[PDB]
Amino acid sequence: NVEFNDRKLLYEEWASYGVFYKYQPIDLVRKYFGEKVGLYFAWLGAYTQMLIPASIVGVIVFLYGCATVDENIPSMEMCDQRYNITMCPLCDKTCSYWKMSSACATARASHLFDNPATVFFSVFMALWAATFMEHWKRKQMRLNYRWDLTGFIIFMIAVTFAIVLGVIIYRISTAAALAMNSSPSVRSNIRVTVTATAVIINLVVIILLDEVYGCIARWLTKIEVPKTEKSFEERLTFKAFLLKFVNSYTPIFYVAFFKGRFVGRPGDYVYIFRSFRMEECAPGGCLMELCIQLSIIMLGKQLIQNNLFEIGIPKMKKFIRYLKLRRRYEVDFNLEPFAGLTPEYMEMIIQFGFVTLFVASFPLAPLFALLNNIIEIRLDAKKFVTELRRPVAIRAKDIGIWYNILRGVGKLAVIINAFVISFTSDFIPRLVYLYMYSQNGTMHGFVNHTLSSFNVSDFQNGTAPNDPLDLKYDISKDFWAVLAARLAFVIVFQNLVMFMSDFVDWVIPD
Amino acid sequence: NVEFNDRKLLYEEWASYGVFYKYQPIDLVRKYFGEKVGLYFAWLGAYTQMLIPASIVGVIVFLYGCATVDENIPSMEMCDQRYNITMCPLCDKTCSYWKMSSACATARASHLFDNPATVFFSVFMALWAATFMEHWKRKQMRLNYRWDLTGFIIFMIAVTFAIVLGVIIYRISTAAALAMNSSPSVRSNIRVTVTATAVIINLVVIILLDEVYGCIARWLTKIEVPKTEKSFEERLTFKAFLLKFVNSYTPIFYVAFFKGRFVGRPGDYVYIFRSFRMEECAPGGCLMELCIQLSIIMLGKQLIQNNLFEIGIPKMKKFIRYLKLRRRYEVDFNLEPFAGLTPEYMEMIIQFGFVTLFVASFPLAPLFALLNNIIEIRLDAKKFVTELRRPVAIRAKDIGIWYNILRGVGKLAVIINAFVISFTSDFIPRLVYLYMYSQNGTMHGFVNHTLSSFNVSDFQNGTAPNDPLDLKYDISKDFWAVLAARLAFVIVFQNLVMFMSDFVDWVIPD
Ligand SMILES: [Ca+2]
Ligand SMILES: [Ca+2]
Ligand SMILES: [Ca+2]
Ligand SMILES: [Ca+2]
Repeated sequence: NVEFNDRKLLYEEWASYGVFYKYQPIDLVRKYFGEKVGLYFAWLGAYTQMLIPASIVGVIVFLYGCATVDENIPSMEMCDQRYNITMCPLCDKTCSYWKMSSACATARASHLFDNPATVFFSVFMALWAATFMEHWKRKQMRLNYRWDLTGFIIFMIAVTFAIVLGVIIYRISTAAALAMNSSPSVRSNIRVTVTATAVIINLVVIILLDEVYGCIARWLTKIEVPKTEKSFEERLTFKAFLLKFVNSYTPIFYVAFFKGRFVGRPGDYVYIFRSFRMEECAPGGCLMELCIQLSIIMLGKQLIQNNLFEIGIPKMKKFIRYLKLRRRYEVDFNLEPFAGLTPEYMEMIIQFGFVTLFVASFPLAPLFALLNNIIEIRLDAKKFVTELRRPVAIRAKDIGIWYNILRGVGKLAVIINAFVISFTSDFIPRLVYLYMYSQNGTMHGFVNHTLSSFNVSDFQNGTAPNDPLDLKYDISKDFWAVLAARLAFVIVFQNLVMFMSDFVDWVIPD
Repeated sequence: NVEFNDRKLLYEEWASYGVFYKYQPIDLVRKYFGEKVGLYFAWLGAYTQMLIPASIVGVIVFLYGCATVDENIPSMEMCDQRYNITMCPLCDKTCSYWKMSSACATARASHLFDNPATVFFSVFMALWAATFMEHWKRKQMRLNYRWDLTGFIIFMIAVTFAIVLGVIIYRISTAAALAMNSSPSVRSNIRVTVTATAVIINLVVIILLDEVYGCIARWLTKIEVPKTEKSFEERLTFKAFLLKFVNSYTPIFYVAFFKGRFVGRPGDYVYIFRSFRMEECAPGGCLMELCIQLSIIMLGKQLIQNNLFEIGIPKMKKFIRYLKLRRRYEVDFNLEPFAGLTPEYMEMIIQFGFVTLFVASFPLAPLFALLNNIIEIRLDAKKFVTELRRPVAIRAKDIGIWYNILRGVGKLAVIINAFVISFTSDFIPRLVYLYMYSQNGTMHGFVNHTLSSFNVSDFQNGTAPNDPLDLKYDISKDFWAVLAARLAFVIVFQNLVMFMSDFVDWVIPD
């Protein structure tokens, strides 16, 4: 019914602004596009429906930490005046009050969720991800039943990856190049949109850099010469992912663990509380999650930015054919062949890496990924009727070639956030005990404000340099206190979660 | 050929003291006993052949640490005079020289292997175990090919386990009951055979306690009423193991981590170096591995002690029938039906738990398990011809019901020893750095003898109480130094090994 299959997909697949408002059609795609193309959406369909429960919990989190501080303002004023020492050696009557508590307005949306909301939420995602991956494993068996009733050389890349890990250099350059663009020496508007430049300065850059590799790995496999032609994508995707994986997440890891650390600068409290970009960004504090929130914020939303290119790039090629034009398959000769399925999943799993891996930075991470998918489903299936004049109807099944690859990213989901979730909200649940050991417990966690902050910082240059207090040398050893505690979490976390996650694919897959 | 099948198994299966001296027969059992009974031995066959390479490495270890100290005596005299302070506050002119270095003769076979030999060897076993489990996974496919060419309610147990974990109490009782038996207040002969009493006092006890559960879980499943009759053993074995698992390994965990720790006793160096069983076992030191070596030593060898009961218990029932006797299947009416396959594997996996789980205490652990198997194979198959007059010839395949269960124990193999391998040989590889930081490295690890030992002990009551030195309160914080390091190992270990082990079932199973 091409008068219908078009229009039924023309008309039951052009919601294109939000939901269809009716349902989600699957089986009919299985008749028109075959098995493979349809089995994409049936995955992309399940990927959305599972975000909803976890997405909503995000809004339940923001409402938590906000309303956990919106009503009795518990950790605002005590938190709005812990930074007000942060520039004391910097004041010295000269440049005294510039940004001492400037972190406060920036400290809120971080310092609002950490212990109860973030440290919780990751445990649901990892438990969720196993729920998801276990769910799809079975739901794939369902549609597998319907069709099953109706089925009648290597070291060269190792140098290439090390090439990619030099991309950290590339982020640093334009990060150093924020000065030549606007140079905002302010607190209200200069903090945000200063880094957001180099982000958008850079986050554009990876985009053009992305399809570079697609011509790279495509030929870089040809040196391998895979015997079975069908297994070419295996050596293709498996190469194509790892490239694009570390191509994308790498800046975040630089802004996740490495940026704050690795800070060697002598000179004590006389010499520390000023030496920071020549005192024009934040003499008080960094609050790296803000940089970590933001840079994911774009990447969560830049999946919409580049999204229009998915419709814009193909229609833009019409300018080429139309230009040659003035300067039933008859008209069908003037549209690109499909040749594009792995980019379809590939857009998703680079999205899936954000939902699960970096999930203790901001809990709303599922939510932005849910907004795109409603567009992502509606854009793509649009692109199959609107564009892609030649469906192959390959009519294979069994998406497992990705099922490991998506599942593997689930396997990373526990270590990474574990360090994220450990090294940012674990001064507090043990700093109850150094200071408030006598009669000050969980109702007295608002006591370590000036005490824990009386020193240089909280990080590696936070506890070591305390010698001129009383006399690095004789005092950097309380550093060993927490750095066991940070560690002690992970050995508690990944073991439980990897076991708790072991529940889900233990009774549910059967 | 019953005139041959008997005699061929009568004669090619009564080596019964050592090897057959010829070969190992498998396929013929597959003809006589069928598929199931034979597929046991084909497992038990592979379980031995894989111990040999790992067994030998054990002897290569003892030879290592011994000959690493047998020739230049490196860590004997320096180690024979670290304990010679251990009773200094205990001497005080009254009861001075009793057992100050008594640990020395006991310290040798422990303090001989630790850093290079033990910390190595576990990495091979875990890598070995995955090699084994990966090997059998494929070798099972081999014999699977031959036969495949020729195939033409729950919370109640949770209370029961908690009942079992009270068995730690049971070990403590007769452990307290060593005084009423001989009471050896000596160092040469009193140290060993004092604990060995309560071991043999207890290690007998679990034996009679074992088959108690077999009547327990057998009925305790009947309340479940499994629908499929064949899946009864599943709810049977899976219950039967976990009971017998924690029934056996539990004393070791008490003597592994919990015994040394949990020691709260105030009074400083004036009050510490004596208060130990009223000063009659070892005022110097514990060296818990000795207790840990010994109690495994019996259990490695008690698989031979109870072994003769496997032949002794059945023939002992002949005293009952013969007594009624004087006080071709004709004579066949007077022998017990088989009804015993799960105990067959069950003897093994309780053995396998010792090879892999507790493998950093003494590396020879595979070796004692290899001596039994040559007897275990020859005893059992003897028991099928000699006894068990009624073979069923069930003629199923596919041992996977245990393949998880044996593999699961492999999964525990990495955490447990990791703490064993961490909390016993990791003062040393970082105690190079507190004391010998200037010009004393790996060639100067013999410098921390008196220094690291100058304090109370090395354990939790080893570093905290140092206040009367200079002034628990002000000094228990170097405790945080190593206790990060102990932790830092595990988060390094189980991740690598679980990945390194991930290699083996990644190219080899295919
Ligand atoms: Ca996108
Ligand atoms: Ca797309
Ligand atoms: Ca035995
Ligand atoms: Ca036996």
